[PDB]
Amino acid sequence: QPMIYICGECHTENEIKSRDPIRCRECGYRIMYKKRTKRLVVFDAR
Amino acid sequence: APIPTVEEKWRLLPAFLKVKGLVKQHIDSFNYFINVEIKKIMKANEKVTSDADPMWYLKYLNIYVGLPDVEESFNVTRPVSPHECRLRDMTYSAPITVDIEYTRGSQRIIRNALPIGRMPIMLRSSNCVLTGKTPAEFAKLNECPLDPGGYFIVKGVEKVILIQEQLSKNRIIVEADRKGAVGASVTSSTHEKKSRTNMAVKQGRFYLRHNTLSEDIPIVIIFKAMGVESDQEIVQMIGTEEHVMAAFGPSLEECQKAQIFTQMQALKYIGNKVRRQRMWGGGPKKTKIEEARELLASTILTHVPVKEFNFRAKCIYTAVMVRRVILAQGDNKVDDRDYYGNKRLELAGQLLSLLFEDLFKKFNSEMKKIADQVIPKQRAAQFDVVKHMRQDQITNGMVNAISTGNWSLKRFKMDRQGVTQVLSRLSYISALGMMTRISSQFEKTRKVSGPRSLQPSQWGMLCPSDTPEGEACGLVKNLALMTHITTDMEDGPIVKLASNLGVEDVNLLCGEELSYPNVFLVFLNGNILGVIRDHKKLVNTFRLMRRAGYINEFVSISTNLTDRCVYISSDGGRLCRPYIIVKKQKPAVTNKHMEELAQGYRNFEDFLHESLVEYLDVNEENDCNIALYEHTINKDTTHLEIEPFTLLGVCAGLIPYPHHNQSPRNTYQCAMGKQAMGTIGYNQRNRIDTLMYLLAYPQKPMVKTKTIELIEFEKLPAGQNATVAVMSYSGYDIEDALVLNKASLDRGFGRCLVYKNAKCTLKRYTNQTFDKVMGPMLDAATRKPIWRHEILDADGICSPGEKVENKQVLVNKSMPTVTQQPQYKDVPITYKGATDSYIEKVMISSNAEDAFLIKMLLRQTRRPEIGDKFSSRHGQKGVCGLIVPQEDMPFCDSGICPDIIMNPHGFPSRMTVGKLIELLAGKAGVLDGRFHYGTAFGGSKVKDVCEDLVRHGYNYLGKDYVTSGITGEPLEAYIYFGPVYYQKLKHMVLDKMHARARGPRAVLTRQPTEGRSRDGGLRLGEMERDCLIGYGASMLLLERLMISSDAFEVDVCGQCGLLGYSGWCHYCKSSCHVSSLRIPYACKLLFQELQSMNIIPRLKLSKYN
Amino acid sequence: MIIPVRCFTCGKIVGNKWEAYLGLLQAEYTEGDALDALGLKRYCCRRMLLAHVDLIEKLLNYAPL
Amino acid sequence: RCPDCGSTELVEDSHYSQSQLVCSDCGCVVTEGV
Amino acid sequence: LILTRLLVPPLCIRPSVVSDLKSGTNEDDLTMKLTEIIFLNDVIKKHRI
RNA sequence: CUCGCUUCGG
Ligand SMILES: Nc1ncnc2c1ncn2[C@@H]1O[C@H](COP(=O)(O)OP(=O)(O)OP(=O)(O)O)C[C@H]1O
Ligand SMILES: [Zn+2]
Ligand SMILES: [Zn+2]
Ligand SMILES: [Zn+2]
Repeated sequence: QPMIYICGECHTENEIKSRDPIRCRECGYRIMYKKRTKRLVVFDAR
Repeated sequence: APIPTVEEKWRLLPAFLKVKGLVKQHIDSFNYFINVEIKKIMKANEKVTSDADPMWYLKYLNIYVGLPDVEESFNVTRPVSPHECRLRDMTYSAPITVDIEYTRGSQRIIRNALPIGRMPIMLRSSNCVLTGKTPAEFAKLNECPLDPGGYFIVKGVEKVILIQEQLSKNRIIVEADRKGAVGASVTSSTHEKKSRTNMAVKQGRFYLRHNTLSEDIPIVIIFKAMGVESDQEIVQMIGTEEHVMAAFGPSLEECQKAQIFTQMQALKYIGNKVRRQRMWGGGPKKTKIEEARELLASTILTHVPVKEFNFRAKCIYTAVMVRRVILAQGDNKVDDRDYYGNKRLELAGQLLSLLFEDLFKKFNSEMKKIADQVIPKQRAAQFDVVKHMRQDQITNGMVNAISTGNWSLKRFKMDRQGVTQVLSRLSYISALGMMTRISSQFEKTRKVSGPRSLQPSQWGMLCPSDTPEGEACGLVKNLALMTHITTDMEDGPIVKLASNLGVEDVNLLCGEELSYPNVFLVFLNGNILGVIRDHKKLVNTFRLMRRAGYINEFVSISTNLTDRCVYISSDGGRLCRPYIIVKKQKPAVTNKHMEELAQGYRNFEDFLHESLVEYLDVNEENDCNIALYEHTINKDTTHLEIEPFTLLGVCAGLIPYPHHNQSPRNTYQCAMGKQAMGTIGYNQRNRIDTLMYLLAYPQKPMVKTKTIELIEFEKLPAGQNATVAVMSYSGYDIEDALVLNKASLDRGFGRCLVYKNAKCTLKRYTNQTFDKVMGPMLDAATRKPIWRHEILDADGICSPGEKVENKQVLVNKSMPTVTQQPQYKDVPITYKGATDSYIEKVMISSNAEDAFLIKMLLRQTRRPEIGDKFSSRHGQKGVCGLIVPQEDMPFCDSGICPDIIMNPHGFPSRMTVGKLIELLAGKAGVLDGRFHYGTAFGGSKVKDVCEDLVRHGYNYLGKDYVTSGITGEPLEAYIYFGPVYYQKLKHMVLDKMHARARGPRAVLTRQPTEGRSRDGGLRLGEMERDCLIGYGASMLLLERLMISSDAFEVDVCGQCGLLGYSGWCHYCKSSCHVSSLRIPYACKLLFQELQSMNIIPRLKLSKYN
Repeated sequence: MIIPVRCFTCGKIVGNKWEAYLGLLQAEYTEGDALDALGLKRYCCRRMLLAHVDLIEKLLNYAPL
Repeated sequence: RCPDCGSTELVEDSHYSQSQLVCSDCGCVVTEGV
Repeated sequence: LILTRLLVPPLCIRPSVVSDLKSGTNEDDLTMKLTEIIFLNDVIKKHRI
């Protein structure tokens, strides 16, 4: 199951599995955010 | 013929702020500490060796701090931005390295780069990566260009070392005691020892008191011990005035009553009055006279130096002290402690220097002890320090001291607390004003009087209005806009010039010359530099030399004519302020000079060098004559005020027309605006803090002070301009309440965002087992995650963009129970919250310890409602009492309906005319498309804005004809309409609302917990119980304090009177007399504690009849 | 952060008049006459446009991109 | 197991800061308070 | 008035917190004082022996 | 959780 993250400066989609040291290809930066969900969200204009 | 005025004079203030001012204090102090002071400390402790096995040594050669780096990479460093340290909850430090030479086996081995520690690096300092960077480069580093800097980052939190205030050392202080006796005290403190020695007049004669003497001894005996034996010489030194001899006679008689007439006899007496320091190891021949002489030479009056056992200078110093006591014993000229000429400010640099000296001394002592333990017994494998130089000592000491904020220096016996504080990120103004704070040496621990008062000495140095409203009122202060803190000088050329200027040596003359009316003593940092006649020439020459540049411009010279003492101050920590020099009723600064400054020909340093502007110390400005304005300049004026509005501080600079208000309103506004909601910085989106408040549509104020422009507040506004109409409406604005418009709130007015942080850690334990996150526990019935695990992604971590409800898991954390198959118990990170929140981002990082750090940034969008606190930049804090529809609001002819209706009744009691002037100026400015200025002691006048209003077709006083929205009929009175810069405060009813069911209880005493965060209940204090008693409501008091809080049923034995359990008495080994009894649980705890204390309470029960 | 769509008090559409306003500032126009040319008669919309700070581009400078 | 209806649907559901192990079928509060 | 026995109080007066996040527990001062007293009694007995 | 420390609010 492809778990995808975005690093803080490359902003490239990195697929890392469990228990992997947090890094990124073509960088060495170690802040790895999670992508936005695909589920629909309903908002109120109020 | 009015005196000409230099209009562009105020332009001198920005140029000063180009090099000094708001934040440069901490940065300059830290740069000096890490570039100069650390080398001095290492040079002081360069060589370390052990007594065992001589010819072995460890010599330090040079020390470096380097650039900030992270040790995450395996034995490799990597450049790290401060924001990365913020996100990873690590410290922003640089490696303390040193090059050394030592001896392993009598062969010299040298290391050229050997790490020994880590320095937490102050942001924007010399070594900080952010220095010398462009705003684009700041954006690449995820740091706001407007961030003040000057604060440390430790374990992810921003700590600021507050500027400490303390009394100056090595100064004679004449003060009254508890019994009214006028005594003296001097706290002689050198680099090694601090000792406060006192002089008392308890029985009409003078005794000297010190901590090293068993009993205070007569001053004449000390005089005889210090070399001078003739009584006539002592009397000459004290003074030749008749009343002086009359006062000092009893001391001479008391001395003559004893047979003390030689130096040896007085030394023997003192040695008798000496106390051994807990059997000091090693005895150099029943020492006594030698002990007394050593105490006189070293311990007593340390700051006064004896060259080679020649107490002449110390004799002169103590004679001067006696003379001051005698003179003050008449006219009650008792010196006051609150005078800031005697106060000194310690910045971060001096504190860090002391801490690093202590830590380096401890490190060297540990190394020497290890050498002693290892070298003489081990093997032919020669001991070398490199195998033992632990590097976590200095780093851990620095990190713990900065983080916890408590400093314990045993070498100085200094136990300080609250040195560092968490930087407040409520707003840009909050951080900026906290960056310039000053803490007092005395704390709000007690009701003191004097320091808490606003002394006139604070002029130009400290902000008068900015002080925390509450228990710490007056004990926490803020620096003025234009101020500077001096550093230490070399003190050499001062002595050389003073000697060359005719100051006679003190040793050359007897003490009688001290009593002459025209002879003036000249001091230097508490040391008698000498004597002089015609002190006017000396002072003028010294000031002229300082202006010329041969003397450092921060060296201060002042004259005290009452005591006839010329003080020369060169120690650091003194407050200074630039002033324009005035010579013969014409300022040195001309229009041409300001034109050159504007064109860039010259800077502020050029003004300093050309004898146009000079720094004045508090002590020096005591002797000068300062004119506020040009028209105030008279014949006897020595200086001119650069700009009066620099008197106020940074927070007080936000107030428009602050001189038109009452001072408590200004103080309240400073406090309120420290808590104002608004933007933080340009990187506020990437930043993840524990609590963040943002405004949806911030707007820069319509009436802006020049201080706002200087600090670039308009780039990061913290409020919105609302069309305020001042009238009474619906009676829902009785006491400080205000009415908000429903349409305005529906259109985004006051819309705010609250960001909270939820962080979790997945750490690997000592056993090779680690915390792991399960995927969402899918419900087999529906093949969908359960409601609790609804928001979780496939990896068990909640995904950004979804909304979180109460009691829902954000991280499905499960952790092992062992430290054979591992057993995992669930400790999921649930979201406790009254309202729903949206996850904006999820940050996942990994520390060097394999600990996975996860941070969720929850976002809530809140609309103003009933109970939301609103301020008006004038201390008129208010609560939204009612939200009316737009149609119900009154409207003018143009159709404008106000956003905020504020009650007029708040004005007469508080006299906030500044708010009215601000409203008028804002109306005029928005009408003509201008930004009016509400600068302190200036700004746009009322006449100009009235002319602008009449030109634009509105009433010249803002009052406008208004039709009632409800009845549709015109109002009988004109209504005061205009735009006012209202700011929303962080105090929200949603966060403050609390309700408590039965809930949880405390284990020790089974009563509800304390705080809202812990779902605690409210507290019936002692006064609430007193009021209930006064009402006489016995049943309600019983129900509140017993039934509803800690009701319990115990079993009491009616025979022994002790407490049993389960209807059985273990003491009596019976169950016939055991009876149940209702009781508060706290009373049972008290009874059991008393039983444990051998205070046995025996209860004699009886029937209720 | 960004220019509000509606004026807070009256409710006139002011969001679409922001960038054009900047054009008038990119031209030689003063603040007052530019506001007059944009058609903002009552002073509330003039306060809306005049006192607004454009933080959206400064924040976008820190955007991921 | 629930002491009233004998079911095994014991759910740990905290209701307004009150930890509570309760039967999910008949709502019988098995245990409460921590 | 002279104590030769000490009534060590129940556990309710001296709550103990199992901080499983580390290898230790939070104990109040009374438990440590009692531990020191028992240790001193053992030390005195050993010295007498 | 306990404890202390700070910063607030009033
Ligand atoms: N330390 C305290 N103890 C008891 N009550 C307090 C304390 N601090 C604030 N309060 C509450 O706040 C109220 C104090 O307000 P008060 O002093 O009358 O007006 P104010 O704060 O001077 O406002 P102005 O400056 O006059 O506009 C009264 C009291 O119930
Ligand atoms: Zn990358
Ligand atoms: Zn009994
Ligand atoms: Zn409008």
